[PDB]
Amino acid sequence: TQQPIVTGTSVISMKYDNGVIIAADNLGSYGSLLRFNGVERLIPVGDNTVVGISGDISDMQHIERLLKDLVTENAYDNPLADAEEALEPSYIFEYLATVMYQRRSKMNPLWNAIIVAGVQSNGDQFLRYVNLLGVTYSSPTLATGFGAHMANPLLRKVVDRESDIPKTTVQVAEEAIVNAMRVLYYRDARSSRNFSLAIIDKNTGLTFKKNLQVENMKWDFAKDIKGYGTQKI
Amino acid sequence: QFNPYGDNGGTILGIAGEDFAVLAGDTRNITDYSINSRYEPKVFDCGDNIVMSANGFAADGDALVKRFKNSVKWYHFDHNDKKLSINSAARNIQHLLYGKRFFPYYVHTIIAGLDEDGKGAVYSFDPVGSYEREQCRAGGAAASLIMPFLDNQVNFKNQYEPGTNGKVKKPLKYLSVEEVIKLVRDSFTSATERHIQVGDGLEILIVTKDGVRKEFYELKRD
Amino acid sequence: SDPSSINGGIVVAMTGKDCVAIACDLRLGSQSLGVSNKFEKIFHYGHVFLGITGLATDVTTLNEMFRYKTNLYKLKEERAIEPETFTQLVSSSLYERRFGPYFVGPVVAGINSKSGKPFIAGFDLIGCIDEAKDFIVSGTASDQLFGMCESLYEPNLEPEDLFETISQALLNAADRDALSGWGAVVYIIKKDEVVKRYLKMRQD
Amino acid sequence: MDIILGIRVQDSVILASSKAVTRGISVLKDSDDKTRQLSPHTLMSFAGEAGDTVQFAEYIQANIQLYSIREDYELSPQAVSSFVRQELAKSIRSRRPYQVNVLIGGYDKKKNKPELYQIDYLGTKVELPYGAHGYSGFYTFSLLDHHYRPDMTTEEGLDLLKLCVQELEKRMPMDFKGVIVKIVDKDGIRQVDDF
Amino acid sequence: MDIILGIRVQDSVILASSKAVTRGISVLKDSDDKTRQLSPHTLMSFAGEAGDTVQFAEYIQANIQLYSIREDYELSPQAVSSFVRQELAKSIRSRRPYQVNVLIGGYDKKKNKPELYQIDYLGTKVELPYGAHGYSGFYTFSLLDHHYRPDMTTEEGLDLLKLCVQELEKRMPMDFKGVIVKIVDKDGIRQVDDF
Amino acid sequence: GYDRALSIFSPDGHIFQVEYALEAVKRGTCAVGVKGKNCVVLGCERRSTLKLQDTRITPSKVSKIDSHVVLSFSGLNADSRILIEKARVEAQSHRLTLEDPVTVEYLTRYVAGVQQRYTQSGGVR
Amino acid sequence: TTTLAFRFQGGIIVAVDSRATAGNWVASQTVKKVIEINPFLLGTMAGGAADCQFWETWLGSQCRLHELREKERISVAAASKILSNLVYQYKGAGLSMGTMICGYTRKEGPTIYYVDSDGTRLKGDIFCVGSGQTFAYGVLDSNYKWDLSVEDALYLGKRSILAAAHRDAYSGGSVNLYHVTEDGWIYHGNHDVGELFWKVKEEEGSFNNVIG
Amino acid sequence: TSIMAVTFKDGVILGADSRTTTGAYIANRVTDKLTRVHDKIWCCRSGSAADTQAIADIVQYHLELYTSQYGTPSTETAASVFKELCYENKDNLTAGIIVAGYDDKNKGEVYTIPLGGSVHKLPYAIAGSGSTFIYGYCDKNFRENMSKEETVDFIKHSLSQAIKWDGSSGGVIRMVVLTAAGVERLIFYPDEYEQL
Amino acid sequence: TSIMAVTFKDGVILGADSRTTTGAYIANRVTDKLTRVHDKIWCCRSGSAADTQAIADIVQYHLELYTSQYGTPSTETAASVFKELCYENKDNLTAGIIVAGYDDKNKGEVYTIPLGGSVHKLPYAIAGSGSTFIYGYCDKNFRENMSKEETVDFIKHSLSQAIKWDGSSGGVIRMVVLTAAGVERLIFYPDEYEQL
Amino acid sequence: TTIVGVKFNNGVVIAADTRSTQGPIVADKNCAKLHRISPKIWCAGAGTAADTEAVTQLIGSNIELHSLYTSREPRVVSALQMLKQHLFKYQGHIGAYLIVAGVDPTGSHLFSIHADGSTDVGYYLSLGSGSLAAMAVLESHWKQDLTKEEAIKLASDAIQAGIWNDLGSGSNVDVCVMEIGKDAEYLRNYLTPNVREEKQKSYKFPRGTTAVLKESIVNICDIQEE
Ligand SMILES: [Mg+2]
Ligand SMILES: [Mg+2]
Ligand SMILES: [Mg+2]
Repeated sequence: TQQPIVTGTSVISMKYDNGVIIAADNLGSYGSLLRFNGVERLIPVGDNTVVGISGDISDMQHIERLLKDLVTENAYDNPLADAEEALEPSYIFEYLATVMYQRRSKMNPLWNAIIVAGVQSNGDQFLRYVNLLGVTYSSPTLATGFGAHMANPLLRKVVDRESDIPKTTVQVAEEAIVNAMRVLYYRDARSSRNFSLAIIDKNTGLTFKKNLQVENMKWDFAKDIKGYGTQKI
Repeated sequence: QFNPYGDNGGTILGIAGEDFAVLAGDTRNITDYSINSRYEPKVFDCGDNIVMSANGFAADGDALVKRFKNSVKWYHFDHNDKKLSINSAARNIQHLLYGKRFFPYYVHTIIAGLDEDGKGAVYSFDPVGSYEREQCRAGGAAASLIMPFLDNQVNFKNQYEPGTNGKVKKPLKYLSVEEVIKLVRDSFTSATERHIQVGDGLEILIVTKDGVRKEFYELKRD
Repeated sequence: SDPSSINGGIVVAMTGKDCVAIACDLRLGSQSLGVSNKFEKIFHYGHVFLGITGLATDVTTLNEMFRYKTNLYKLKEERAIEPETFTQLVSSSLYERRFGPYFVGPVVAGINSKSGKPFIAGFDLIGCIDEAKDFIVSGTASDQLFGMCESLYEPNLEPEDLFETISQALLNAADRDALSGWGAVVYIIKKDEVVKRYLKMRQD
Repeated sequence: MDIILGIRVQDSVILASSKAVTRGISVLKDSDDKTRQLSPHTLMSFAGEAGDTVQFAEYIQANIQLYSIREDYELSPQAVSSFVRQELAKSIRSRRPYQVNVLIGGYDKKKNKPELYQIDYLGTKVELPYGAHGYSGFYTFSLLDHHYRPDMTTEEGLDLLKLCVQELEKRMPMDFKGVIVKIVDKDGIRQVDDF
Repeated sequence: MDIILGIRVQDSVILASSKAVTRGISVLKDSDDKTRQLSPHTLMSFAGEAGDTVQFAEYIQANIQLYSIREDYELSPQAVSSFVRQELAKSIRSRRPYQVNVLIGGYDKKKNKPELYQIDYLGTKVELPYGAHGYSGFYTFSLLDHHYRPDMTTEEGLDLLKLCVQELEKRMPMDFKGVIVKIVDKDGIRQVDDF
Repeated sequence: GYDRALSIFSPDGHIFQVEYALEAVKRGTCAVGVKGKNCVVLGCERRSTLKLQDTRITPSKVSKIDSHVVLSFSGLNADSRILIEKARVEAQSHRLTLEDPVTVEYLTRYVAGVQQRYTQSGGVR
Repeated sequence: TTTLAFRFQGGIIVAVDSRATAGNWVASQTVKKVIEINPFLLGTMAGGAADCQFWETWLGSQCRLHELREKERISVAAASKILSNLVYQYKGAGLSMGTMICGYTRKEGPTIYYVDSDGTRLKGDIFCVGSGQTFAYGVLDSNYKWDLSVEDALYLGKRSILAAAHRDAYSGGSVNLYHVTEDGWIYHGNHDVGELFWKVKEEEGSFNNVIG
Repeated sequence: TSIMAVTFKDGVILGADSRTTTGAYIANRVTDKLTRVHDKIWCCRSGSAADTQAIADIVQYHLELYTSQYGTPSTETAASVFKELCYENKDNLTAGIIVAGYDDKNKGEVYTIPLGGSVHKLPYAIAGSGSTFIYGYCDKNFRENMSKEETVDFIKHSLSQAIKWDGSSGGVIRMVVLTAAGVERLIFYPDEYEQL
Repeated sequence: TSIMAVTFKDGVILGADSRTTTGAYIANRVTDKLTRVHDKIWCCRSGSAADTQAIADIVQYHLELYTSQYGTPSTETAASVFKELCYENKDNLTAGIIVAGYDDKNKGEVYTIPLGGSVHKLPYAIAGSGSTFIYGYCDKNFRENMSKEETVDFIKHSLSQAIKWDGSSGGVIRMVVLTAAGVERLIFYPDEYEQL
Repeated sequence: TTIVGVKFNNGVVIAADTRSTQGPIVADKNCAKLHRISPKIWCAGAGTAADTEAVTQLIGSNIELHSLYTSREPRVVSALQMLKQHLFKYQGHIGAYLIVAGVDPTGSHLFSIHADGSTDVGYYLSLGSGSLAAMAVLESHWKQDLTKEEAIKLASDAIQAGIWNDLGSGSNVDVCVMEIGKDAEYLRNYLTPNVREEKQKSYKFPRGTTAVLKESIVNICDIQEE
């Protein structure tokens, strides 16, 4: 049992016709103090998987090292390490899900919520969630922390059920993700303007976008707001 | 302080017929007031014509089902591919559950199948492993909404034959698979209306001598 | 410890074609101990019926209170109180004890004498009105009652059909609750006749 | 205090109440009468927290005696019981509530019927053929459910009461030092001095 | 369990122990023998937490019986009591301590003297002319202090014991359902079947 | 509250309101009390100007204060009810605290004390 | 819960109710509170459902191993002590049991041992365990004799559960009867309390407080 | 909150962010924390929104009634009315208020009223959760008798840093200028102050 | 504590106050919080003195043994050894350490290790109770590739403000300069830095 | 509960869902959460349902008396001031969370009130358990100078987000439009996207199914003549 110290906020993601998108801001909070402004919370594994992590940053760095070691280990005595016997998103998730549930069962959890996004060998989209309790679930859209409350409602308007996935293009999906990140910046007190976004497509592969910013913000209407009720000036 | 347990909601229902058995459950997964997934399968085919569902805390539920599926596998290795009977599976699950008596799987488990005479069978477990064979059993969030309805419409409780006025009970006539599914659907439709954690979808697994079949039905998504 | 489930009991009300029905069990207990099988929970002031679940002392107190108030109402108004008006009186009376409430779950049922329209309503312990078209439930087996009513109910039932529906709703709900049962009563209410029926049920 | 029983038969009400008074470690008295006569044909037994029991019982007694003098008329058992209930129902939401349970046995001279009312400290009233408070019902109700008839004589009621007390003396851990038994009928209230 | 008494007279030791066993609400048994014979001339009564009492008593019994067979010799009451004390003194700092109080009455065949040892669950041993555990001493010691003589006969010891039990039955709130009395002397151990 | 001193002294040392209260007693129907060796009897006059009266329900002139003490009066009928009520309450209060019924002298002393209090209290006659 | 077991001339009667509750919610009316340890031994179920089920079927395995090794039926004293010694090892861990181990052997005769999760092991003639135990004791104590017939003893056990089922909110559903003889136990059926109550009321004249 | 008031040559300027919080959720991103209790006596609010709104409304009522009887009140008088409420109800309030005003006789004045209810007259004042991160910056960069443009830059830069580090602060930077010339409102958006 | 490490053109400089606290009592006013784990790898200590001393002693032992087998360790390596202890014993430690070192290949590097046990490589770092008050100042005044004299002034001014506002910080300002030229110790007394 | 308020060109609109809950159970499937303070001042309530109506009717009653006393149509700032001062006095114990909207001779207004009496002003607001789902939609689609038709669309879309995504909210959408120089139009059940499907089976019983002990006529009439 511990308490999280340096923490990372929402991770958001969704499926589209040819793959999956995932995003997370670059902030490491220390309580209310916005302490670390250059933290990467999306960690790619190979060219077909991206693991997005929220929660305790020290535990995130541990998980990051486990995944790095996992790639090394898979390559040992494996001539097909970069082909048929490469790491799949489903392999990487199940491994993490095992660790998370084992750690909660020893009453010493990795204080995180994790979303594994990727594309399988046969082209199928993979998107699944796991947290400090070892709870897992899948859905066309997935989000952690605040994202669950604010991002999912917006992303579900694009892909509401399974049959909406083939009808959703990568342009429409990325647009929806970027808009969700803006909304989170408006409303989450532990979020930042800077974020990273990753696309995993069955045709064009893994595109990793760093140093993105929330733009096209509406603030002008603030000038007309005066007082809290009766004040006119 | 760290709390190792959570509640993923959900509701499940097992009914045993004359020569069949059904195990149903909604596909909604939740925490507090949020929806995690509108379709997260909760009832599983475990092989040997046995279906299983462990409702409650999904991490413990998934762990248990995974371990039982494993137990079926090793039963085949160790005992010359012998079919695991539903009664044997039930006793095995008790030992899996009681193994963690002092740090329990926070789930209410139900399995369904056919017994060794070909008749329908359902077994029900508590979190620590006590189990009963039963004819009709709902579990989870909306269990209290469903069971009274089943008592009335399956077992014909409090129903007497017109004209006699309480003297003659309504006879317990056997229900077909089509008739049972109607009652399952109406149970979940009613539960969906009045319980916030129930909705999205209904998945039913039917078990006969021919094997395991699936049926899916939409539920209200609010 | 929890005041609303010391004594136990349930009430249910339904609407039909030109009629309403209200029903309750007869149990009073001290937690596990069954004390009385003749504790009726449905009262009436003129043609307006009131069922009350929850802590029994408050059930008795509120009945005496509304009898008091509806009697003074009748003397001054020179007419019997109507269900819609009475509902507002219950709501007012409960909310005046906002921070020291009666631990009850009242249910109003009746037919408006002028319009002939069937009416039912429910309240939480603090006064909030739930005025449903179909049915109202209350008590320690409210969950069970919601399950029965939601499946068994259909609109525009004739008085004698409505009797069977509400009776089966109560009985099967009560049998799945430890603190309810020990007998039951059903009121069938029409514009100018009311029939009261005691039901035969298991006594455990 | 501990055990108080009541049974209504054909033509009378019988109340039985324990004699022991315990101050934690020791039994200070073994002859205590846990009852008060409210009117010539109405008796009230009681049990609850120390001090509050007698204080309440005597307060009720004074009020009923006051009513009797003012109107030159004895209130019905039903009327007395309702008054008692209201006082307890008032008490439960007070600063410091009366922690007192009571049984009211009376003979209604108008209707020529015996009546037994059970009221707990919350103000929960029920009319019964037989009643009790505390754990007393847990031991005795299975016997009363079996043997009780509405047309029992007073002597049959006392015999059924003896069977109840015997079961209490066998299975209860506490020694309540026997019971004082009183009968309420058309002729008034009297004590059974050998029990 | 509840009351256990002991008294050492001229030529014997007398142990008295209650017969009741209570599971919270009900008295499950009224004939329970709260004692074990450790050797032909040594008896041990006991009282404490449920389960632990018998488990401990039987464990001691087995160990003393084992010693008797190995050496073909009966240990002295003093030797047995010291062994029992050490086991309880060991127990008190364990993970889960035995919650058991005992009295050890024995007749030393070497010294031709009766001996009574009182040992509580902490491992506190004292040799006494008369002893008790729990609240039993609070009621009985004032009588024993007055009437006790070292040269009393066994019959006089039983009469003084009856006076003690009568006082317990009068002033204790709990009904302990009487006592089983056993005598330990040069001829061994016997039970007084009428008390 | 109304505090006016209605009962006051006059130059000749009389309290007229108390004396005019006696004139009201003079107007009232006659009452008489006689004690024997082992009994007391209370006689009372009923003016026969009022017939068509219902004697079953009409307030009787003699009133029980307790089971052992009675009170009759002459003067204002409405005023007497207030003294009788106070006396009846005090009788039960005495039984409750002293565990013994009032003596006739004690009950008299109480009622007389109430009457006196109303001769030097503000706002009352 | 209400479970009882008593010794008599013809052996042992065991009678139990069938209700299981989670708070006020009635989970099951068809629970089996008599564990069939083997063809000769019975155990009752009160307190923890799993604890009683798990450890009494385990007990049956130990009793089977005993008679294989010793070529002789295990005594009720030995069988009860295997269970009591086991739960005593777990004392403090939070086991919940209140059971009657019932059997009939040559050397002992009809024997009943009350076994408790806090280690208690008592031999006795009449035992009654559960939330409705006090109600069942009343009927038992006032009607019990050693020289009861098998028919009358079976009824007494049935009637005592009914007394509890009526008053105790957490007892009911149905009554399960058993008669334990030297040659093994004999099952005497499941009896719905709803139907049994009215039947007994009419035939016996009892429960005049209840309208029927 | 991040709030501050700064006296300068021509008078005084009040500054504030616009974020209101219930946990990590931003309940209002465009809040107006600069509040008017009199024509040229304003205040900055931090702590419980309910408490500071209730207090500010009462003070406005007191100063309106003061004005009707005794003419325009001093800034010191306004601060005293604030103090009286905050001190006498310290057990039931969570309010940290900065009072700023402009007289012609006294010119620009600033009074800070922390939790306890004490009063402190200062050349400039900072308060709110975000103020902790700019004690160093403000102490090094404050000068007396600054110009209007310098003071606006000082407040803009200061609150910019407070917003950058404090999660509880954010949104637009509101300002209110109090001089002989009158009352001027200013607003500065994220795209402006973040790049500073 | 107020501690900081700053990289500059020629290497890196560590800075610290000298106050150690047990409550409001200053248990040591001349403490040395700048500690050596290797020739040109030092650290700044904040939090429990016992914990940070125990950790620093273990790290020094590890790096001494590393040196005997594999030659001079990197600053990254030193930070990892610190992290391994802080992360794996997070439940039982209260330590906030800044690691600073000078390689010839990598030049000046700074790693900050907060409570959780996470590692963060930064151009400069601040920590300790007094750091909260200078986040604004340091962010506005830090530049990359400063000179030695500029960096000393930056640290001196920064810790001066931290000391001014934080009661837990105080005493002398110690500094340790790490460059190719060697290891230089500096000290600055109250009369010097208070008047800044 | 999900409730929203949206300003537009010539007025203001408020909306709400129609689900009220007792823990995880739905007490009423078609609850009315839009309350009338005065003819052209309406508010939506979340939190303790009894408190939101009680506090609305009390202030509404006093607002009516005030309107009669002053011979003027009521103002929203009057309702706001009276609500906040009432709620502050009770220190949050009256669990009323309100969105207050209306039109008056001053113009159109939109405020929110919290249980502790804290108020705020805005062009778009949301309250309740589904406020985050609703606010996400409002932050995505709100603009300045919305028309009446656009505002109703945005408001109901925000409530829908609450209905579908928040378990505390469900069933129908209620709307109330308050435009300047016009009567306020209350649109009860403006959307009905949650009608229950026909059941598979009828559960109407045969007459005489229920066992009966006694029957009797209940005398509801008064004491009769003759
Ligand atoms: Mg639903
Ligand atoms: Mg029952
Ligand atoms: Mg911020």
